[PDB]
Amino acid sequence: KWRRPSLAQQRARRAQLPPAFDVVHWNDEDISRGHLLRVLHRDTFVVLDYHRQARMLTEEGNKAERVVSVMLPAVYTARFLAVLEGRSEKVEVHSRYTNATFTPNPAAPYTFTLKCTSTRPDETFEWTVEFDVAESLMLQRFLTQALHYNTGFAR
Amino acid sequence: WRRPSLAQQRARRAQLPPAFDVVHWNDEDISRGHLLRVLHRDTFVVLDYHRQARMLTEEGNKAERVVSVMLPAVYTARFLAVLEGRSEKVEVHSRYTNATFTPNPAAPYTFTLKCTSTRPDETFEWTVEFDVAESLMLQRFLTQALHYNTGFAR
Amino acid sequence: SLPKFEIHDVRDDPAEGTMTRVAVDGKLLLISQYPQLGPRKVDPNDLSPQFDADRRISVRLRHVDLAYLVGVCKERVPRHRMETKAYTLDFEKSAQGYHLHGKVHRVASQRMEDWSVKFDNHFAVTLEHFLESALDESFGFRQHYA
Amino acid sequence: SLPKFEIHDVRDDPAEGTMTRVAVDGKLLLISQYPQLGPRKVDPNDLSPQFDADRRISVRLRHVDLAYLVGVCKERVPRHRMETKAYTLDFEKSAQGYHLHGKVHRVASQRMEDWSVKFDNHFAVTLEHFLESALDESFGFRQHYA
Repeated sequence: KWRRPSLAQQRARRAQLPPAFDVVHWNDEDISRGHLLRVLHRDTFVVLDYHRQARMLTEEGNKAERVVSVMLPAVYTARFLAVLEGRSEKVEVHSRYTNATFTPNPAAPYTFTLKCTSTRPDETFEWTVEFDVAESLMLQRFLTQALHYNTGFAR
Repeated sequence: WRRPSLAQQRARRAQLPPAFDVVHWNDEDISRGHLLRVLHRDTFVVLDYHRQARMLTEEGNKAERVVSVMLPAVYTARFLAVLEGRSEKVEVHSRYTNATFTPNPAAPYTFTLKCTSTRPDETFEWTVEFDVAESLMLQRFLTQALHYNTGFAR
Repeated sequence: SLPKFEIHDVRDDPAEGTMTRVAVDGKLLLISQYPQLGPRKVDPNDLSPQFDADRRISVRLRHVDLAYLVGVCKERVPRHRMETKAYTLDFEKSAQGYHLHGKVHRVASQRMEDWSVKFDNHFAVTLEHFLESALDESFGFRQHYA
Repeated sequence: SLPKFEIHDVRDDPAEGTMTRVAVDGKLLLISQYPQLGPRKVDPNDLSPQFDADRRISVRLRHVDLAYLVGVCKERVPRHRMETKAYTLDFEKSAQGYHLHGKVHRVASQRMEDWSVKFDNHFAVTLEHFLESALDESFGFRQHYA
């Protein structure tokens, strides 16, 4: 009948924060090429938070720093799912801040690629996130849950 | 809108055991009509087999329960194995039931539940065919039963 | 408010515009469609409705029909035909998505008419996910355990 | 208590018996196994444990490993190898079910040993359902929306 301090604390954290999963691509060998994409669900939007690796994993401080955040309206969920499920060969997202595509990666079955060119007041930042077999499956289940909940099936 | 009957209806669906019905009425020949209710109650999957009591045209209860088979949680994966094609058969053996659940070779993705029920010693033999839709409902139902029984909704 | 998705297809020639709704109430799928009412709206101040409820189509399916529709999505069966006094409909998977068609009648208008609606591309994915979700939530586990 | 399933494999020869547990804590799968302790228990009065928690194996996987295991179930990959400071384990799909095997150490011991556990027949179905459920619930939607 223990008393768990942290266990109680992280329980509430997980519950309050947005449902999400992380696509981690660290690279201490070369910090400039390491990145983190956190995929979350907040206020009916699927949010893609792209981060660059800050410092090597072998040191204090936050290992990542958020560089750009793309918010995808609910209508894009089914279009991304269509690519993950093999019905569509591509989905394009166009905004005055984002121009991105999500497509299958020829290199291996069941793998996909997110390529994006972001812009802000005139600044521009190009980034790519590869999804291997596991990461793609994670995105397909995540989007499946987001569509299920956003549709109202858990009310 | 104030919807009292509708509110009472949802209170009933929430309170009663999660379930679905396999309905095989036969007004043409009442003796061939039947209803199998598949439910989840207290960790068990329960099979309530009913005979048709009256034509759907007359008044009163259309079904009368004849036998109820309570299946321990362990049978869930065994029935799922048959539905999913990994197993060719599951046999349920107890003091009061001797039953088999197998794929029906006459149509893909359909299955047959055949049972001989005994009681302290009267006996009663019954069979319920699950067509493609009923089979799929059974598979989704057992999938949900296993999910909730395992603790995933706590 | 029931779980649902809607396809808004507003046209220039209103004669061909429709709003199609697919909703579920427990075990029962409600598929409805509203013909466009008038030209495409433009003025944000215009609070009139874009579609016509008085001329809507509204069909209700049984729990087993929801399971047959999922079976067509999973390709366990090529198609499913449903017949009631109110309608005669076939649901089949096409190369581009799904096709629901047959004879129905609009509200308060006893008079049958040919009708067809397709759910293609991303709309096919939307329909697939909605039907699978609906079937899984149709037994009452979530509410019972809550 | 975490969602989990257990396989109690009690044998006449204690040496071969085990209790295997698969649990999940949010994103993290916890796989444990306890060696049988002594002969099969026959006296309901005996309060000694049938298995030995003090000689258990206990491994923790990463969120991405859970996704890889589902991918093996779905046949998108034939094998997933996991290497950490604590263990080296392969998970693969066999004709009868699934096989998880490699090098691990028991509790309070740095002495590595060869270990193998299989989930065959209805236990392969139990494992597949558990992994798909765990991956779906791993994002936090249910707890967030509640």
